[PDB]
Amino acid sequence: AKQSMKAREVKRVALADKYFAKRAELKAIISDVNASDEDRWNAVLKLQTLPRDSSPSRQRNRCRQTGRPHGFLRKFGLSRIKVREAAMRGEIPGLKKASW
Amino acid sequence: ARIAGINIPDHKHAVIALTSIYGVGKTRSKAILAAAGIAEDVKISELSEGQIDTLRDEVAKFVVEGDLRREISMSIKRLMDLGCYRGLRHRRGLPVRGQRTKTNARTRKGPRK
Amino acid sequence: RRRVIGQRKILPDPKFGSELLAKFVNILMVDGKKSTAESIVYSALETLAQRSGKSELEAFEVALENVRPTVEVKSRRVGGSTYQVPVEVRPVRRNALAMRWIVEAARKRGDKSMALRLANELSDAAENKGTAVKKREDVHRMAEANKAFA
Amino acid sequence: RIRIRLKAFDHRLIDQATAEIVETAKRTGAQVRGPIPLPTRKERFTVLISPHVNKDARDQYEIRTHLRLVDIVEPTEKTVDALMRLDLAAGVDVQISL
Amino acid sequence: NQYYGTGRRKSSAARVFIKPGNGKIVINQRSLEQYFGRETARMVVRQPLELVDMVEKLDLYITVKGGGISGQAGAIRHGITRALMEYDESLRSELRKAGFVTRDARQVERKKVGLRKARRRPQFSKR
RNA sequence: ACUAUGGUUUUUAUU
RNA sequence: CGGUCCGGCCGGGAACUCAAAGGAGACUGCCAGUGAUAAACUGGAGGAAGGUGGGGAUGACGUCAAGUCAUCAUGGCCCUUACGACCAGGGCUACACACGUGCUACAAUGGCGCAUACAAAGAGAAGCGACCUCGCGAGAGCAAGCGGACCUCAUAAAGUGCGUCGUAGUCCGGAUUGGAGUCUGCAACUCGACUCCAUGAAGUCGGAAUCGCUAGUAAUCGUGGAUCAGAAUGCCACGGUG
Repeated sequence: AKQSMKAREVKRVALADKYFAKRAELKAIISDVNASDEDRWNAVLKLQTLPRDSSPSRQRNRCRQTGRPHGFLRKFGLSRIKVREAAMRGEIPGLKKASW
Repeated sequence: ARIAGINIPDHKHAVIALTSIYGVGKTRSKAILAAAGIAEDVKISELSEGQIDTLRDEVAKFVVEGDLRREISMSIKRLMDLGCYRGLRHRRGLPVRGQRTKTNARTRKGPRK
Repeated sequence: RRRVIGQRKILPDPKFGSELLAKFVNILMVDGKKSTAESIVYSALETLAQRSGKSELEAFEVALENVRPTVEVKSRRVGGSTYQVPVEVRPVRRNALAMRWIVEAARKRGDKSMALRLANELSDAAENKGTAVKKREDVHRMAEANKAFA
Repeated sequence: RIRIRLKAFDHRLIDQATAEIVETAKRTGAQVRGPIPLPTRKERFTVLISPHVNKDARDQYEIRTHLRLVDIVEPTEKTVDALMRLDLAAGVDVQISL
Repeated sequence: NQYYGTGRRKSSAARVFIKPGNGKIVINQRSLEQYFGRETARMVVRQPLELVDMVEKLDLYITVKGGGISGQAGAIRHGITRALMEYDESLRSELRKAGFVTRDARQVERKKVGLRKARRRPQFSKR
């Protein structure tokens, strides 16, 4: 990962709280074709693409101890090489190779 | 016999010579069997003149018989310019939809020597 | 006496008149789909009795009496040498092999599949004619051209 | 109207927390529903273990939870309060609904 | 007297009662051939029953739930032998002689890690 | 002492 | 065992299962024989099970001119007005030829039509979305049920029963070919998934050879899940047949 990525990280999420996370239940209901003569929303759909570098498809969940979008387990926030230690240090509830 | 089916097997099932012909397949074959109200199981009903040939009107809203390709065989001539992606791909045997040519193209390229 | 014999494994049928049944319906059987290999019992011989002569009481009994393997020839160790020897076909196999060996014409005769194939290959086998019989006498003479030690 | 659930990440910890509320259930009503055992939930994971490829080297884990319903069986402010000094046990989760 | 036997096989569980009396067989309050007639294991429950002769002097009552027919039939066959060995303890010596008092050598084991069904051999062609 | 049965181990390089 | 024109349904009860947990029984222990009355091999009683009971955890010394600067560390080499780093558009399915591993099949150990039995494991906070309806249809509208052993995703298929095919590149098979849609995303020319009605060519069991199993084993049928805006036939779990 680029060293700029940890500065991009906090810029992306702040733009998503300003816009995307406050518009998602509105964007799903402007799909209307009932208004009489001309469209009422056609000129405002472009708000989905208005900010730069910030979008839900760029803003993937990512690993939370390594700088990777890929090779992760969401229920931990970790990759296999950190799960092999965390399953031996838990902390993480119920995580064991049986034996109770 | 052969009142609507153009082939000599006249003692067989209601798909034989009554599907994939002159703009008719299973769905539109059912639609004229439905127009005449007849029976179709194991064999098609034995029928005479003036019973279903009079009802070809009830399935007429498609490209059929002498009209199956007639007007599109002139409309498809509209784009022919070599700078036009659709014009060039009509003027040569090419897919206007686009396909891959490197790997798994051997139907379109035909047999290899 | 507890652990003795142990008996059964398979049982004799009162209507079929042959104990080969449990290995005869094991032929052309795939992914455990037995009923698509058992499709020749009271069907193919009912058709043979309508394609060659009359009755079916001895047709499958006499066809496997006419096509009968008795010897097989292999390269076998005496140590370190591996001489060719004739060996007799083992008693539990002796009448159970030939019924599985009629395959080198099956995709060529155009007999319209399964029960209708069987209704044609048996009328050749009941004279020791047709498929694989030239190869049977070729093994019989492969064991005549050399008889080894017995 | 109210609903209660008690979940734990250890088959002895589910008893340690249930023991507060099955005895609270004896300080109310007249009949008790015991623990109400419910089916256990098992969450599993199959993972790789080699530093690089080796498809013959694979590993697995499991996280199982034990769930008890108990039922509070009568409207009493003292019996729902028994859950307010209970969720703080390491590996426990209390869920109150309605 | 009511001689009782339990039997279980691959997620199915059965209960059998044997009594002296009239030669009848009942299963899930239906006749033995009331809903079975094409299933490939429907006859294996008869194997221990001819050892004392069938349907002339002994009363059978069976209940079963869970699993599939080959499981239910194998569970019922061993439930029958567990009840029949209480009816006469000298039949133990005869049920061993046919293999009917032992749990058979096929049972469900835990999923071997990854690799699809984890029993097949993967690609090892030399190309 | 008897599967009837396969030629022979490149010029030769120099982390 | 009560209520029972007689249902796990309501009361009750956990016999029998299931979810599970804490824990057993088997020691070569007992016998015959071979063999060297040792070991071990082959048989047998008792037992649910024994002489690897079925299945699975493994890297002793040593070895390979083995992989990895990419888990992680970091010398050196090279660029350092740049091969560093920011910024916008582009490339990663750009095409020529030979495949390694897969897959629908080549027809009847199969199709076409029609009815029909027997499931586990998971997912569900603008979710999973029923019943119903519009649209040829993808999909969408209207809104219950349940926040989920209960509702919803959710009509298991192979198999089974009755008709049919007359063995032929075919009623087979379906690359194509045309006109228009449905869904998603700045993005679908190039380079996505899905659909309706027409429309149409190969494929005839594979050359030398190469690979899988000693039994729930080679083979084969159906359902979920993760990553995730749209997109897997690969990955991970689960059940059916033999």
